[PDB]
Amino acid sequence: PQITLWQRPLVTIKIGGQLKEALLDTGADDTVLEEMSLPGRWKPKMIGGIGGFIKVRQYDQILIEICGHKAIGTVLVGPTPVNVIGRNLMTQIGMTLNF
Amino acid sequence: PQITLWQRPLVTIKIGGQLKEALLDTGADDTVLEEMSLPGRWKPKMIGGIGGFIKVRQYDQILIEICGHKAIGTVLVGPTPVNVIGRNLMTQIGMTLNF
Ligand SMILES: CCOP(=O)(COc1ccc(C[C@H](NC(=O)O[C@H]2CO[C@H]3OCC[C@H]32)[C@H](O)CN(CC(C)C)S(=O)(=O)c2ccc(OC)cc2)cc1)OCC
Repeated sequence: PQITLWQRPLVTIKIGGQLKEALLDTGADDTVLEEMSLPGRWKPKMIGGIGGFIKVRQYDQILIEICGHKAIGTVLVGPTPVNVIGRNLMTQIGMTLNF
Repeated sequence: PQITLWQRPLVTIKIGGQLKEALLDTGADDTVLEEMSLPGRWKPKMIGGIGGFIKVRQYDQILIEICGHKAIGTVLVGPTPVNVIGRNLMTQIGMTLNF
């Protein structure tokens, strides 16, 4: 389908047995979510944007369900003010920009 | 046209008669550009980002070409890691997300 940009493109994802609302974000390289518990090992990382950098825990190979699809990608967990779905995951579900 | 998300969706914009590189950012409500000179008077605006709030200069009804399409709207100038084109301008050129 087609998602308009008149409003923030919000979606509900299923990850780690939880339902989280996030922003389909083309300006986000990776998916970044607020504090939550995830399985497996992780690596500390610093990501920057408007306002500066924040420290996050990088988890790889995380299964996430979005728009009915079951994709796999990297999830950065940290004190982000808004949950965002990055290009890392959007590519997997075949999402593109069109005009 | 269609823009995939495997790489950052960087496009050429024209503002003030100069060509610049900007990132199509669906996670951004507004358009924030790196330090530059724009005509007329500006108003103050406080915008939030992943690292916190920052003060920017707000210029309205500014002519700006994005991917060759003409738009006239609000441009915010301030400390941003990269020029970002937000939903305010992407809506003007009829851009949407699709899958
Ligand atoms: C301090 C509190 O702020 P806030 O009011 C809004 O909180 C955010 C934070 C981040 C974003 C995504 C970025 N958009 C944004 O900042 O938008 C700005 C401009 O429009 C305005 O409206 C939304 C917030 C203004 C952008 O899409 C992606 N970023 C990169 C680029 C902007 C430099 S990012 O989030 O820094 C990022 C994501 C993934 C990464 O992986 C490597 C790296 C970096 C949206 C909203 O809190 C609400 C509770």
